[PDB]
Amino acid sequence: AEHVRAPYNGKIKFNEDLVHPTRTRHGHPAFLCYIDLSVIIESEDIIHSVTIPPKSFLLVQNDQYVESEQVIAEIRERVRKYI
Amino acid sequence: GFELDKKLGRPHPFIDPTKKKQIETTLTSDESWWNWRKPEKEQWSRWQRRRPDVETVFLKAMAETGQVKLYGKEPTLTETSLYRARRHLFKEERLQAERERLAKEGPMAFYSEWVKAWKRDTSREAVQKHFEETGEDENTQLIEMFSHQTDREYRIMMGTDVRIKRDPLAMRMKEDQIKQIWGGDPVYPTINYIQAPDAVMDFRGPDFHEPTPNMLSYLKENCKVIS
Amino acid sequence: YDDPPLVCCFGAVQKEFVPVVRVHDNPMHPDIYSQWKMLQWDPPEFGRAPGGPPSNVAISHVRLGGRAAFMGKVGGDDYGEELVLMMNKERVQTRGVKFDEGASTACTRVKIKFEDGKMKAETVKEPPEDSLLASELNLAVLKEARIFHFNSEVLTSPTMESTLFKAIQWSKKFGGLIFFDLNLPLPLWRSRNETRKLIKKSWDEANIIEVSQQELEFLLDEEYYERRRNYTPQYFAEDFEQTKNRRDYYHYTPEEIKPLWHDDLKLLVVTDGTLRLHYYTPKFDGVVVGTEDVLITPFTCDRTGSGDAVVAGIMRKLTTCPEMFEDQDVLERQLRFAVAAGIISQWTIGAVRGFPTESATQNLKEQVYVPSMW
Amino acid sequence: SRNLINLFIPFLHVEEE
Amino acid sequence: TRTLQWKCVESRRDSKRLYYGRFILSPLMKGQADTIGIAMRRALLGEIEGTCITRAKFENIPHDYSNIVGIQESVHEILMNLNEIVLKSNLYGTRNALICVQGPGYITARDIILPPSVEIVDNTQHIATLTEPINLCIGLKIERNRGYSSYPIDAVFMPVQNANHSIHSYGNGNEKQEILFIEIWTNGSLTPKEALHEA
Amino acid sequence: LSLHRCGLPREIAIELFQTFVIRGLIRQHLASNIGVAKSQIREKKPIVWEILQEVMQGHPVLLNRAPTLHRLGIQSFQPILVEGRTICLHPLVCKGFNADFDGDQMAVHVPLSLEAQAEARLLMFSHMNLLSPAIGDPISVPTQDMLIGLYVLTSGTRRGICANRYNPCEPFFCN
Amino acid sequence: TATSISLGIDDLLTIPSKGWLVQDAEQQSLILEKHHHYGNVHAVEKLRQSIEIWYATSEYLRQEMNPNFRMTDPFNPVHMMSFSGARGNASQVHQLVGMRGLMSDPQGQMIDLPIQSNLREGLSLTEYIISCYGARKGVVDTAVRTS
Amino acid sequence: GTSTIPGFNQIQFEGFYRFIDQGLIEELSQLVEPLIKERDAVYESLTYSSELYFIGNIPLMNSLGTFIVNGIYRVVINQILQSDMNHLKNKRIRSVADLLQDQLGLALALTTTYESFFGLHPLSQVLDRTNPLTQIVHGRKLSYLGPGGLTGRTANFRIRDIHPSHYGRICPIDTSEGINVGLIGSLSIHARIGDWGSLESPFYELVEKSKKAQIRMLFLSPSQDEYYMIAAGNSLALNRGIQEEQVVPARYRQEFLTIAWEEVHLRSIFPFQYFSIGASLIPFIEHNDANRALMSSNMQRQAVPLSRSEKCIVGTGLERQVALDSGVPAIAEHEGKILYTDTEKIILSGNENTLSIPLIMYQRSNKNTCMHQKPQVRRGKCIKKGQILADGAATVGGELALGKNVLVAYMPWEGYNFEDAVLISECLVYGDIYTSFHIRKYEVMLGSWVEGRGRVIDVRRVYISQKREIKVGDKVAGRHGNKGIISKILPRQDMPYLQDGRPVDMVFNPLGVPSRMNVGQIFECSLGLAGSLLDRHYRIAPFDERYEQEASRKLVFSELYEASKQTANPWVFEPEYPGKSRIFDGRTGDPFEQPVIIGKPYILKLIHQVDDKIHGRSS
Amino acid sequence: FVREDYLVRKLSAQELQDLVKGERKVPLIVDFYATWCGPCILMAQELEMLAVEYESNAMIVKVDTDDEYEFARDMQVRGLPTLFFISPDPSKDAIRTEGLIPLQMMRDIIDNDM
RNA sequence: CCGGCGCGCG
Ligand SMILES: [Mg+2]
Repeated sequence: AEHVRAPYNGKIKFNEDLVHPTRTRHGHPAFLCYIDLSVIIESEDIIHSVTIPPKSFLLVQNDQYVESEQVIAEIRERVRKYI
Repeated sequence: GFELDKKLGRPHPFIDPTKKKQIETTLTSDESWWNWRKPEKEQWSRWQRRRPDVETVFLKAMAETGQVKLYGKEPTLTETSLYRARRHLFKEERLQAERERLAKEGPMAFYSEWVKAWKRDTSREAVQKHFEETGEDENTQLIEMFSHQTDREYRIMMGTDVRIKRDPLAMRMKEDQIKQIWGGDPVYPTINYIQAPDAVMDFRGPDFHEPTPNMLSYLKENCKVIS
Repeated sequence: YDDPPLVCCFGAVQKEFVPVVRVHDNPMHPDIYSQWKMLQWDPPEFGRAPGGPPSNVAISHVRLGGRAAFMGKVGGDDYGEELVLMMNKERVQTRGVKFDEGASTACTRVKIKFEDGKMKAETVKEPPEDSLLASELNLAVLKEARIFHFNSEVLTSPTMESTLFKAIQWSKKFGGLIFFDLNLPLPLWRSRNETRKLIKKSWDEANIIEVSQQELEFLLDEEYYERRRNYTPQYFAEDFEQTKNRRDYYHYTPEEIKPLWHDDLKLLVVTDGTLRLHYYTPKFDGVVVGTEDVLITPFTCDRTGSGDAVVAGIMRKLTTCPEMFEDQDVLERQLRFAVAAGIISQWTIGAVRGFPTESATQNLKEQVYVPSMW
Repeated sequence: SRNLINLFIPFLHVEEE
Repeated sequence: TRTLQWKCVESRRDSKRLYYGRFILSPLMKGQADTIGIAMRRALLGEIEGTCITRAKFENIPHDYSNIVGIQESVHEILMNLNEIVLKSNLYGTRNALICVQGPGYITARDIILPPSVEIVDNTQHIATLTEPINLCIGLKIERNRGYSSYPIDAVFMPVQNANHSIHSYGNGNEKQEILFIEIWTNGSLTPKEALHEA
Repeated sequence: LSLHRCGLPREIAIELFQTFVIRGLIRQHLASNIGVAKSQIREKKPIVWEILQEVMQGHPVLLNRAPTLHRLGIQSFQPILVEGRTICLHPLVCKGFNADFDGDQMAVHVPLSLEAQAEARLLMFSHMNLLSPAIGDPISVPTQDMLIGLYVLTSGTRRGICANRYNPCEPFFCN
Repeated sequence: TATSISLGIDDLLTIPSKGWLVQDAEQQSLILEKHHHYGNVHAVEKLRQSIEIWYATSEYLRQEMNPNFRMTDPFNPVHMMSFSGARGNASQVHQLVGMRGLMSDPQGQMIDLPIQSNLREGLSLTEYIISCYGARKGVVDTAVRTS
Repeated sequence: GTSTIPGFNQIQFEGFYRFIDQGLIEELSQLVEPLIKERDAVYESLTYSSELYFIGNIPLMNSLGTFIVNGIYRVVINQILQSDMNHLKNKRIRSVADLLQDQLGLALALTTTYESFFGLHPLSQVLDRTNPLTQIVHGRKLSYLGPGGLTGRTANFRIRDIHPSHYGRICPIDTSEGINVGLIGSLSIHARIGDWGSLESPFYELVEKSKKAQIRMLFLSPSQDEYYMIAAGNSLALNRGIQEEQVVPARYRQEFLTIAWEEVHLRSIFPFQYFSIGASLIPFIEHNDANRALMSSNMQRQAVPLSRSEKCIVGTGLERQVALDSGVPAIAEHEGKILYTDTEKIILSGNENTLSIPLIMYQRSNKNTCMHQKPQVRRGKCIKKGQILADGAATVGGELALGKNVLVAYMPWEGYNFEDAVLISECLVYGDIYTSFHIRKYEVMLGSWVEGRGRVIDVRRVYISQKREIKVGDKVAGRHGNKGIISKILPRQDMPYLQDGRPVDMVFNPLGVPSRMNVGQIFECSLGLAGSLLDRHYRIAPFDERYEQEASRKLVFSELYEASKQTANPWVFEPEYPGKSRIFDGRTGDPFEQPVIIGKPYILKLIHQVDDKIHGRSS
Repeated sequence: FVREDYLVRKLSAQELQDLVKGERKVPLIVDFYATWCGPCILMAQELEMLAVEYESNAMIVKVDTDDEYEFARDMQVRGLPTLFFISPDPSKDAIRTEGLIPLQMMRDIIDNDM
């Protein structure tokens, strides 16, 4: 499991209708990606594009602000827990 | 301005201010999921202060002297990394400037910085006049001036040794500048740690247990072993 | 006049000697002093941030980057010279110190009597610390000093009372501010009314007053606030935060402070150790939330001199930030500095030995608080 | 050898009074 | 008068057995200062000879790890004190001295009967203290040597405690001259100037 | 040390080569019999060491570390007399022995017969055992300090922005 | 010897973005702990988040450790001691300049607390105790690797 | 042990007294003091025992916690066995009280069986008297072996592991090396043995307003350790809220959490709570990998007392406790005044009571190490009961002193520090810096030089002293797991020297730090240099980063700058590269290209050395 | 068989009253202390040393202010640590010293004033 | 010149 990280500070721009809502193993809302989704980061100087491979979890939302080196997507026994 | 400082390598912003745009408006926490919301109150972190280092102090010093100019008053981590990459060139420039100053002023004017008891004029013209009226050349006057230097001053002047080549910026750095390398005074006072090298440990002090009684004397005191 | 502005500490110069003494119900072993450190991390409430002589405040103020002068009298013996040397090595101005060749420093002559079947003592000859005359004052120091600081210990001596009031007139003439740091000694805890009558004049002569929570509650009403602290609702709490049984940090209303308020009072600070700093001004009032950690160093912690550090930090910020008296946010931001200074001062054995420097105090303030609170 | 000796001769120099 | 001069720019006697001296030598051609400095340092640290006690003879001692009644220090402590005595002599050979005193009192380095060719540097150096009037006769052996080594005494013959030197640019590169400083620490058996000349 | 040499303590050497030293003493008429030669050896006479040094020339020894995991755990070297009480070992043969100098010890053996000496000289010396039998990589390759020295030596010039402060808009040697 | 490589406290170079990345991981752990208390996530979701977010942060520091050394301090003594292949690997250097990451309890499971400090910064008392888990494993596993 | 570190022998002392109290009566279902003195029992090989009235002889325990049988010091160590099987709440600890009382059960079914118990029982061991550190740590060992206990083959693999119930009771670092790893434990500094055979550690109770709570320090058995939320963090954190909802790491139910302060019951506040004596003598231990901490503790137990001892510039503050509890120094048993002092004795008089205290002079240990004592007081000095009177071997001024402070550089030097070799200077040899006395015993005129060569010092049994200066092949080590063999000795003119001209005494390989991951030695060497110039000593408790980030760095860097400024030595602190300085080649006078970390660390000399390992055989 | 670790005895107000009323041959030194007071630890050690110094030539006693608060207030005690040096001659007047005074100061007071 | 037990080193 490799993590896609934001390469620049900017505004995340993608269409949320091409992704399927899900729930991560950490309990967070996310978008499941099954296609060649294109994500646009509107950086300070130049608008940049990040390609998200399919079968991957997109953890950010559209129009969200991201920082550099911040994880934006994730690609991809029995234990008893007591409360 | 730009497009020439960038070509020449002169100090310039990484991003051209004219060719710069804002990042519009982002989610306002009312159109965001719970896990992506900025917390209402600032959270204590233990990483909320920038770590002090040599690079920040030196970059601030060279920004004060005008050797380099930074984007703001406090150098960023990018600028600190760039200085760490290119720090030998600036030290070489400082050393070359010191060499030129020594060649221009002369040994008497240059080395009088570390001889404070020397009150005579150290200019080349004054040295020439002293030679004319006394017959003592520049070398004799230089030997005489070094005869008033103290051992502390001589040891400080060893940074000008041709084999040591101490940074001139570090030589003239003041205490308030140097203390910022490690971040200033420790919050826990060092006086708690300090002990005299000749100190004898007082075993009746507050940090020691009660004196250990003799086992036989302790047994007899409780009236359990007869004489 | 050189910067930072000078402050003057008036009173007795003593080594240690916490004045505030009351009865505590949790005594340790009478002989094994190795157990007495447990009362440093579980202190009596009145001894949470103890104060001391004005010399402690002067030394702490100088260590925090300020300039201070001490006004008082010592004997001409070895002890007086040693005290003056200790104050000099800390860069406290000594020109206001008067020497008495015929007096024994920190020594008082008393006569033991047996009135009504109980042993008692009465003063025969006052010590030189309590024997400073108005003719022995230093007029240059009183002219230069921007804050005049004193404790209620001088009110236990008539000579020092008269000298103190003359010095207050002189300081007010030249434009200085009067800092009354109460620090009630053992006699002044006997009853509320006599202490109020004894301190009324000095209280009304002061622009800045610092009292502990215990001192303020004793001066207003001890039983009322004790009852208010012990109150517990019978059926349910009035709000959720009252269900947590947290420590009481009650903030006194200015209406409750009204009996102790007067016209020349610019700032009143009530300190619950370093945990709470209740401040009152003619325009506003509030509380600065602080903290403490003496359990971080259980074997070197000592609370002696903590209140001196807090008062010295208050004076240090007041002399350089005149906007403190008029801006609430600035006042809280600068009082956090005094909170940090008091916190560090609890980490060392000995009051003078453990007084923090300005660099360490600022470092701890920036470490403890979030950056938006600096 | 001669250059070394010439380098260490001056330390034994004395001056006229 | 001379174009190249040397002078003592500082002389200091911190104690009776620790002398200090700093010397200058300018102007030197480039590269000469390094050669002079390294050779002078090695000569000062390795080539200068000293004199010290190397053998002490007792009479009523089973072994050097025993005590004497009436003397506070044991035989080992006495030998250690004897090893710290600083002597001066210009001659070679195994000279012998004598300690022949009666107590009580303090036995200092001025109680040693020396041959005329040997001198004491520090009169106040301690050997032993006598609490009662017991006889004490010790025969010593002294020779001049280099480096380091009847009970044998581990003698350290080097009289120069430490040395240092520095090289500084003289000025404008007309001939790129240099200035040499030399610092010498001795134990008082010879002055730093004497050490420089001997080196 | 050379790659084919080791340092032997004087006591170990005189113990191991005792019979050869006895023969050397008797051969040059410096000992009347075996008993006199043994007495001379026991007294540590200065002439015993000359004969020991003479007879150790050309006579190999076998060194061996404790956990012999492969055949390079025992190797043959030419012993020389070194001062002290320790065995001097070449730095380049430590990897084969898996040895470091923090307390390790080694055993020494002397081949007696001529066939054993020939075997040790022609099969077990380190200069014909430069390759490991497991896969064939070299075993006496410079490591650690030598590797850092070579890396620093062959680390070339500073180039580009690490060499010049500004955009640039060296001696020539015959041999 | 002529170059005389050495090793000081300053040479132990942490990458410039550790404080940024540790702060982000702390912010995400603080938010999820509150919502776990709210009943918005269950225990396994909280247990997985803390382990994986701090393992990803630890692994990212190790990846960027070498490019930081290569571009900004090529002649750093720590970098030269391992890039040349002389002594030490990237994992051991990460323990000195990055973060020790996560440890494991004896019965397989991972401890739900990261060691976010390196050996140059100084382990906390809690972190030092947790790091003793792997110290015991190494000595015990030695007694079975040989036998 | 509520407010101070308890006596390291208090467990043995309390156990023996309990055996005398109830163990004798519980088994008999009247003792007289021994006729032979404790010194006489060992001098002529007897057993220090007292008579029971004539049923038999009961051995007596020394105030240091060791028995004497046949003139041999013996220690009875504790055992762990079954009372989650590895939980400490299902265990019990058997002290000397249980072992001595149990033998009384066999004895009554005395003199012979007690004699055979110390000789033969595995839990009874010969006291290690190499140095004062070994004397005390031997008695605090915990073993799973012994009768009724598991064998190494019997040992389960889930055992030998660290259990969370061990925190504060069993040191997680200290363990035996080899097949017995994880089966030989060690008690913590503040650990105590409870009334149910369980180990207890003190914790500070945080309780609500309405509670008296006269003493807030209370000991937890491991059974009740689970059900408390114990925090180890501090309360130096504030945001716009209030202090109670600040989060800190905590322990609860065998796992680690991060909860608010208002949910914390107990606090761990003692600095040395979780470690044993060996691990508590390592300064800056939090910067060393725990793997080397185990080896560092073992190495400190092999240090040889030197003929002359000196205190460490940098320590932890536990050296004074070790010296007091070892019995090596002389401790006053009565207040009074000093009247006479010499090598053989010290005379103390107080309250019409005059006592004479004999002093040990060149005696032999079980490990062939010399013991010696020198007065620490002068005539006319007032003394409290329990204050030091004289200094023993490896003890200076009432502190443990196992090594020396020497000038050290960390650089490669021509392969003579390859791997783990150490290059030293001749000054350490002719200065007698690392010279130690060693005495053997063999079952001849006194003061004769036999030819094992040495001087005969005592005849009763022949004792031969051997003065051993440092040599090539000797082992030296620091307190951070940094061991090494001396491979080369150079003249002082050949060693690298500093910018003040002083040559260094040892040269260490810098390559040994990254692979071994012990950064604490770099911290100690830099601070040792600063203390020597400032005439300061430092006793620093571990984990100083609890106060602030990089607390050790701030302390070392600021003290380095203070020494540089006060002594006018700009090379001591370099702004360009703090802690490092350019040094010069002693052979050429040319500087080395890179700055070198230098300092004055504390280096020990270990028992493992040549003259005891060189062997040769012909036939 | 076992010597006591502390020579300074703790007295009540009534016991101190009886001691002062009764005939005295040696100077009497009265210490006022509280276990919650930090400076009182150092004073406790200093007075133990002083008691060791003056074996039978002086009497050192201590009064806890947590048990005799009213008695301490009556005797003009304004803080801690506070020492009272009472001369054996009833004609003379006692001396009260406030603060952590040096041991030499106590020796001087006892020698030249009691 | 034989075996057990304990402690260590690589
Ligand atoms: Mg090894």
